[PDB]
Order: sequence, then structure tokens, then C-alpha cells
Amino acid sequence: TACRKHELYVSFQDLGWQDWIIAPKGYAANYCDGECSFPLNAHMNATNHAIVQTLVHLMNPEYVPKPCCAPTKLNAISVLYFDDNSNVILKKYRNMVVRACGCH
Amino acid sequence: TACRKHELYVSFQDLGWQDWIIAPKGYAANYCDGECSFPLNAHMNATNHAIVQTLVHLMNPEYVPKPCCAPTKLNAISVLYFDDNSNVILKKYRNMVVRACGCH
Ligand SMILES: *[C@@H]1O[C@H](CO)[C@@H](O[C@@H]2O[C@H](CO)[C@@H](O)[C@H](O)[C@H]2NC(C)=O)[C@H](O)[C@H]1NC(C)=O
Ligand SMILES: *[C@@H]1O[C@H](CO)[C@@H](O)[C@H](O)[C@H]1NC(C)=O
Repeated sequence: TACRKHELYVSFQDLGWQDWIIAPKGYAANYCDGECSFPLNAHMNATNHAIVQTLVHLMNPEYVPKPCCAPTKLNAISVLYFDDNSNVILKKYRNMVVRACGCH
Repeated sequence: TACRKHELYVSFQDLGWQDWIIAPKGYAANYCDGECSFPLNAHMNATNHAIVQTLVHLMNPEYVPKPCCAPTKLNAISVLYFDDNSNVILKKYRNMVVRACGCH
């Protein structure tokens, strides 16, 4: 139940890109989920702010929430698509895949 | 209800660090709160992944969650403190003050 990367597959049909695209038909976009709480490492899975916010939340849970599980590393995906002039284009889409999660 | 920066003043005395922390006696540590949903405001600086995730969540709310409202721009603060051996240390702690929030 800790802050971690979960598997998620996105087909290009879900984006309505299916008719445009040749390869791939989808990709593993993945997602960050989990409770953000101690232990926390400021050189691994948390920021200094996230450590301080966890402390404030423990003292006053009413008004300040816990930090949240978000990406630390994102990868690009390369897509091969057709255009109207029947050109074959290779486009790199940055910040598209989740590699590692952390508390922010 | 939308993702934004909320003001929060962190005083070291309520944290219980007043003895060993010389300067400052507190600081404006702010926090991120709110829903990451469409419309995604340009200030959010949402990644391509966050956009896809808010879209995937809208189709299957059951399994895939909304992306995180987290800090996009942090500031460092200098802390003057007493070491465990009574030495006076002047450390710059990075990622300490939230300047701006966003979705990822
Ligand atoms: C942040 O990273 C640390 C270690 O780098 C993770 O530490 C583990 O915490 C879990 C939960 O208590 C335990 O199973 C292990 O005993 C811990 N290892 C160490 C070396 O302390 C920690 O879970 C991570 N935090 C989050 C929110 O993901
Ligand atoms: C800035 O704003 C938009 C829309 O929310 C986003 O898609 C883009 O990636 C952001 N740019 C940077 C440089 O963070």
C-alpha cells in the first residue's frame, strides 16, 4: 500500500488516435499510487517538503493533507504515424511513461 | 476545488525542534491541494502523462485514479542549527518551500 508505480496499458483507441497511427497500437503509461508516510528518504522517494508535510499532517490531520504519490522519472514514447500526404512520420512524445514514483 | 498552492507556516517550536534549530524560528512551507481534472490550467504545467491519466480516469474511475496535485517549483531555505555534538551548522535545504503546484 506504499507509494509505488502500478501497471497501466493505454491503447491509442482510448485517445482516438487509432486511424492516424501505425505503431504501436498502445503503450504502457504507468501510474503512481499509494500512501505517502514514514519511512521517507530525501535521496530516494521524497523531497524535504514532503518530509515536513508528513510531520505537519501527523500533528494536524484536519487541515493539512499527506504528501502525494507522483512520478520522479518519466520516459518518452516514439510513435510511427501516417499523415494526409501519405508521409510516414516518426514522432517522440515526451513525459509519457512512468518509471519511478515518489512523495511530493 | 482545483489544484493550487495553499499557504502554510511551519514553526519549528510546534514541530518540537526549537532547542537545536537556531535560525529561522519558522518558515512559509506551503502545500498543494485540489482536484487534477479538466480543464487543466496552463499554470499547472501538466505533463503529457498527467493529461492521458486524467483522460483514462474519466473512462474507468473504478481502477485508474486522478493524477496528483503536487509541487512543480520548490525553493530552498538556509537553516542555522546545533549539531548532535554542539557544532553550529549552516545548511541549505533544497525543495523546502512550494512556489507553484501542478498535475503529474
Ligand atoms: C521510501 O524509501 C524507503 C527506503 O529507501 C522505504 O523504506 C522501507 O519502508 C517499508 C515500510 O515500513 C519497510 O518494508 C522497510 O523496512 C523500509 N526500509 C528501510 C531501509 O527503512 C519506504 O517505504 C519508502 N517510502 C514510501 C512512501 O514509499
Ligand atoms: C506548461 O503548460 C501545459 C498545459 O497544462 C503543459 O502541457 C506543458 O507540458 C507545460 N510546460 C512546461 C515547460 O512545464
